[PDB]
Amino acid sequence: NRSLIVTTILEEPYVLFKKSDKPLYGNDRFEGYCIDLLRELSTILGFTYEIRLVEDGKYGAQDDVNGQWNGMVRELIDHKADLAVAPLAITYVREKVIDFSKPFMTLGISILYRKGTPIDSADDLAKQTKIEYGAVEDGATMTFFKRSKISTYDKMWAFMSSRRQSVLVKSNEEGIQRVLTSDYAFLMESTTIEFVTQRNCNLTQIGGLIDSKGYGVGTPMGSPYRDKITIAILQLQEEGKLHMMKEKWWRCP
Amino acid sequence: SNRSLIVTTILEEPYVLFKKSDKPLYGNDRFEGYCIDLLRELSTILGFTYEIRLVEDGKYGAQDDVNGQWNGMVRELIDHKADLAVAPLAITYVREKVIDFSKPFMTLGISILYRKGTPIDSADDLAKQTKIEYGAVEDGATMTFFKRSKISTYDKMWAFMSSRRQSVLVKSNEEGIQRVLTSDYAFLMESTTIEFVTQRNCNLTQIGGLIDSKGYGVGTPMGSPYRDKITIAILQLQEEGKLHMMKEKWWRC
Ligand SMILES: N[C@@H](CCC(=O)O)C(=O)O
Ligand SMILES: N[C@@H](CCC(=O)O)C(=O)O
Ligand SMILES: [Cl-]
Ligand SMILES: [Cl-]
Ligand SMILES: [Cl-]
Ligand code: NA
Ligand code: NA
Repeated sequence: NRSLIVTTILEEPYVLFKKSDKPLYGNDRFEGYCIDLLRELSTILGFTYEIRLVEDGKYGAQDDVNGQWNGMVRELIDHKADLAVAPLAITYVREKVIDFSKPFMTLGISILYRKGTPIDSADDLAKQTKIEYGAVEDGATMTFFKRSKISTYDKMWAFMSSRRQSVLVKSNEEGIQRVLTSDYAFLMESTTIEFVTQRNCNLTQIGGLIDSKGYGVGTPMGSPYRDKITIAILQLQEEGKLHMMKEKWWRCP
Repeated sequence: SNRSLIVTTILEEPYVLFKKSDKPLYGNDRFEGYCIDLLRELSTILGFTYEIRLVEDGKYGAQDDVNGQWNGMVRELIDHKADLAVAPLAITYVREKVIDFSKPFMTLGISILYRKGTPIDSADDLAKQTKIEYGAVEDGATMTFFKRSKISTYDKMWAFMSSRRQSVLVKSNEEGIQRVLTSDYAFLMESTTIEFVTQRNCNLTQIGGLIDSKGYGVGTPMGSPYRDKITIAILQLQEEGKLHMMKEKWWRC
């Protein structure tokens, strides 16, 4: 009978606080693609839930000196949440410590920048320093760069790391703002870029996808919900409901 | 020494092919392709040996309406006649209920292969007419998608395909391509395979976009301990750029 605890994070258009003059409470506070997803999962699998924003405001990465995780990943490891329903990338290092459903969305890292310039790829950024570039701190993009042995991406990480106090940000919204107000390119997931460039006609994706990954629902390692949620996602996909949800939340001359 | 794993697969270019050789080849040495390269990488990461066997009935796998029984590679896993299926095997709702899959090594969707020079632009345009026949591989995921779909366009299409099945359902993608080339016929084909085919025959084209979204995964019997191990190995390979390199090698008008 117990309601599942669902950790999440604010990220447009996946999870947002509803706009209202009327003060809102509990789950009624939230809306977005991942909220619609959670509701559909709850009806298919027959559970109730309580949404809680991850307290540290992080997606999750491992501390390279003490070995501890943070963010939603740590919430799951510690059994403080039953599910993480968010744009949470399924990654090699995370799958070793938590479980994930199969993906509800597929994406890759790409670049958000202003229009009208000769920059066309990550290699173009890597070879210069006048245009600064960075990523969300303690997320999957940062971790990809931090771990990569690929020359272009390892050069980019050395720059990000050197300039971390300025170029690593706490949210995608902070990264967008840096693009809009300084000479800065943001390494951003492509699904989110698609949302942002439809609303900011002076911004564009630069190049293609650097990698390929999916977003999945996170569970603690060994949870029986993991496979059940995979099957429900696959149902939702085939019925057309994921595509409908994407259209709803994603909607220039 | 540990028992070698029996790996079921199916001939499908450029995933799995017999090598061209004037010299007679034996055993695993007979085969090449994207999935063969994937299998080799998995074997070194996970430390197993293996024996490749072509699925005996020549099918991917679907469930019989009357007797409830599966066929193809899905059935070989259900019956423990193979340890793994390493092939372009779509992860689907109905299959995940009876076998296990790794997370995807490639993402794709159903689309349409047809000859160039047509006003037909979508599945809707095909469904509304009958002069141009259309169909799919018998007993695979595309056929099953149409047979199960409650979406109007696709249910209309399935009624036509089912009526005409002895003529429009084929036993391989190869046979579907030949029907496109030798009659007034459009083939419902997975997008990654369309990409391969249209790069080598400049008379053919994709029509419309993707009708759905799915992944290819390594199949295992339900409950297999290899499932999650192979997911982790695939995520490592992705991270490192090796899946991308393999796709470029095998897909390189
Ligand atoms: N979605 C990412 C955060 C954003 C990013 O890293 O670009 C994650 O799951 O960590
Ligand atoms: N790859 C498909 C077969 C081809 C198709 O159905 O289009 C399967 O896993 O069934
Ligand atoms: Cl580049
Ligand atoms: Cl899985
Ligand atoms: Cl054309
Ligand atoms: Na895991
Ligand atoms: Na399964």
